[PDB]
Amino acid sequence: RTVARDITLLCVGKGRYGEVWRGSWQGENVAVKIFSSRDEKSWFRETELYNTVMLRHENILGFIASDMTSRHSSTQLWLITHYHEMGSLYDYLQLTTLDTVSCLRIVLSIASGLAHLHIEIFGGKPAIAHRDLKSKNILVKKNGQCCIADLGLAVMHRVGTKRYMAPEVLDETIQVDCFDSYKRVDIWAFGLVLWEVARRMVSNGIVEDYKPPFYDVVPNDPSFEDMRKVVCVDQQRPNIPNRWFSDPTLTSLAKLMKECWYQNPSARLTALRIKKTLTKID
Amino acid sequence: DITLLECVGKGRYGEVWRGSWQGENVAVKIFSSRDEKSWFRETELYNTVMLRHENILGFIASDMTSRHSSTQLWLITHYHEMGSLYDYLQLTTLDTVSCLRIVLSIASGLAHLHIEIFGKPAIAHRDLKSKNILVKKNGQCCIADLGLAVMHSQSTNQLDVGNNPRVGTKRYMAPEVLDETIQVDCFDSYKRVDIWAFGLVLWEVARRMVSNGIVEDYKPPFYDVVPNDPSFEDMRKVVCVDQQRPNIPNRWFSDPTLTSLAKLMKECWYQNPSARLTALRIKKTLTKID
Ligand SMILES: COc1cc(-c2cncc(-c3ccc(C4CCN(C)CC4)cc3)c2C)cc(OC)c1OC
Ligand SMILES: COc1cc(-c2cncc(-c3ccc(C4CCN(C)CC4)cc3)c2C)cc(OC)c1OC
Ligand SMILES: COc1cc(-c2cncc(-c3ccc(C4CCN(C)CC4)cc3)c2C)cc(OC)c1OC
Ligand SMILES: COc1cc(-c2cncc(-c3ccc(C4CCN(C)CC4)cc3)c2C)cc(OC)c1OC
Repeated sequence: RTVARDITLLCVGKGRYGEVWRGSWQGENVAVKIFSSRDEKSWFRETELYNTVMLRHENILGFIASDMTSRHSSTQLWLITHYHEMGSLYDYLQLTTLDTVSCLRIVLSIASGLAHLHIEIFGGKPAIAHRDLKSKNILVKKNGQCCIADLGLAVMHRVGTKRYMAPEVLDETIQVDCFDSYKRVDIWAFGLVLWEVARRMVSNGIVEDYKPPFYDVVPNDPSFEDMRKVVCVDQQRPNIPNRWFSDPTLTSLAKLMKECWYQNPSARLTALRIKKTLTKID
Repeated sequence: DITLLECVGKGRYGEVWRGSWQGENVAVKIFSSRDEKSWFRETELYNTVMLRHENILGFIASDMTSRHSSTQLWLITHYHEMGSLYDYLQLTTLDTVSCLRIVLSIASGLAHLHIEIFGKPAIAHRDLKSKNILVKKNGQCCIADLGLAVMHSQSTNQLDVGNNPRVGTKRYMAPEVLDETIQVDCFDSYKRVDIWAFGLVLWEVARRMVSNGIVEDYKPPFYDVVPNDPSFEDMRKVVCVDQQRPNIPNRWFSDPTLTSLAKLMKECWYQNPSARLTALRIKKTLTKID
C-alpha cells in the first residue's frame, strides 16, 4: 500500500509556541502546528492524551495526526488537525457583532465541548481539564458552533495564560492533588470567555467593542502580580454594563458569568449545569 | 511518502514492514493498540538527538494517525536486510574476528545507552535480546526497541520509569525481575537487568564461534531446562529456585577467546546485581580480547 504523507504548507499564526499553517492533504485543508523546541512538552502532552483516548466531539478541534521527524541536528514536531477557515473566536469577535441566536449557539457549543472534556465515561474516556481555556484557543466553525483547541497543558484523571488564571492559581492555594480543582480553574476561564462573547451581542441597538478580560485594570501581557492584585487582593470581576439588564438573554448570561467567578472554587457551576442553564435561555 | 512492500515480522507487538522512501528501504513498525504505551515511550526516547549512535537503530519518523475511532501508530527506522542477530546466528557460524566484532558492537551500543552525556540521559533498555539486535553489512550490530526504556539524569536527580505495563521477554529476565524483588526506584537496578540479558546474548553468539572444528547449534537461553514458550513462572523456577545459568560447553576452555568470553558471561550472571560488570567495563574488556 502507498501511504501518502506529503502535506503542502500553504501561515495563519506565529508565536513563542511555534507556528500554525493552513496545509493541504489529498485536496483537503488541514491545520499544521509546528512546535518550537521551547514548547516540545505541549506536543508530548497532547500526543500522550490522544494515545490514551481518541477524543471525537463536534466541539473539540478534530485530531488527524501527531508527527515526529528526525532532522540533521534536531527533531521536528507537528500536530495536524481539522482546519477552521473562520479562525479563532478572538479573531471573529473583533470583526463581527452577534444576535441572540448566534451568541447562545457559540457559548452553548463551548460549554458542550468543555463538559465533554470534564466528564469521565467508563468502558469511554478519562476526565480531562484543559488548563488554558481562552478565546484564542476556541475556533469558529461555518455552522456557527465553536470547538476547543490546544490540549498541550491538559491533565487526565508552560503555565496557563495569566489574564485568564483563577484566583486559587494566582494565590497558589489551588489543591494541586485534587482533579476537581482543575475543572474549577476551567470554569473561571469559561466565565471570562462568556463575558467576551456577550459584549458583542447587540441589544436595543447597543454593543460593546471587543475587549479582553480585565482590559481596564491590567496592562498588555499582565504580570502574575498584576493579576493577583486584581483578582485575589481587590477581588475585581469584569464589568456588567447596564444595557445588559434591558435584555433577558444578557441578564441570564450575566448571572451565569457571576456563578463561574466565585472566589471559592467549589461554589462555581459545573460545565453540565452551565449547559442546562444555556438550554433554558430563550 | 512511503510504499509498504513486504511484511518481515508479525506478532502481538504489531507488524514490521519493509517499505520504500525516497528510493531507500525503510522499516515501518505498525504497533498493535495493545502496545500503544511502547509506541509513545519509543517516541520519547528518539526525541533525544544525542541518542544517535552507530550501534543504536537509526530513527526516521514516528506518527500517530487517526480518523473516527481508528488509530494507527507508526515507527519508521533504517532497514537492515540481514535481519536480527537471532535470525543471523541460525544461518552462519562465526570466526574469532566476527564473533568479537558482533559482541563489542553490542557492548558499545549498550554503554552508549547506559552512560549519561551532560545531551542524553542515562538509559536502561529492559528488553535486550537477540531479536532486538539487528545485523549490519559492516559486521557490527545495532540495538533496537526502546519501548520499555527507563531514563535517569544524575545531573538533575530525575528518574523516568514511564507508564508501560509491558514486561521484558521472559527468557531473558534477571533473577530480581523474575522474583519481583528488583528495586524499582533505583536506576542502577535497570542497568543491571540489561547486563544479565547481555550475558545471555554473549552466550548465544559464542556458541556459534568455531574453535578446533567444533561449534554448537543455535539455541536460545535456557532452551534445555524450560518448556517451549516458557511462562514467567517457568523462568522463575529455573533462574531463581534452581539457580540455573547457561552451561559453558567444555570445548570453549581450549580456545583463549571463548575462555575470556565465558569469564565475561559469568560476571554478567551474579545473583547479586551489584556484583555484575558495567557495560563500560564489558566494552573495555572486549576491546582488549582477541
Ligand atoms: C505514517 O504517517 C502518516 C500516514 C498517513 C496515512 C496515509 N494514508 C493511509 C494511512 C492509513 C490509515 C489506516 C491504515 C489501516 C488500514 C488496514 N488496517 C487493517 C490497519 C491500518 C493504513 C493506512 C495513513 C495513516 C497520513 C499522514 O498525514 C496526514 C501521516 O503523517 C502524519
Ligand atoms: C488554537 O490552537 C490551534 C488552532 C489551530 C487552527 C485550526 N484551524 C484554523 C486556525 C486559524 C486559521 C485562520 C486564522 C486567520 C485569523 C485572522 N488572520 C490572522 C488570518 C488567519 C486563524 C486561525 C487555527 C489557528 C490549529 C492548531 O493545531 C494544528 C492549534 O493548536 C492546537
Ligand atoms: C489520519 O487521517 C486520515 C486517514 C484516512 C485513511 C486513509 N487510508 C486508510 C484509512 C483507513 C482504512 C480502513 C481502516 C479500518 C477499517 C476497519 N478495519 C478493517 C480496521 C481498518 C482504518 C483506516 C484512513 C482512515 C483518510 C482521511 O481522510 C480522507 C484522513 O483524514 C485526513
Ligand atoms: C526489533 O525492533 C525493530 C526491528 C526493525 C527491523 C529493522 N530492519 C530489519 C528488520 C528485519 C528484516 C528482516 C527480517 C527477516 C529475517 C529472517 N526471517 C525472520 C524473515 C525476516 C528480520 C528483521 C527489522 C525487524 C524495525 C523496527 O521498527 C521499525 C523495530 O522496532 C523498533
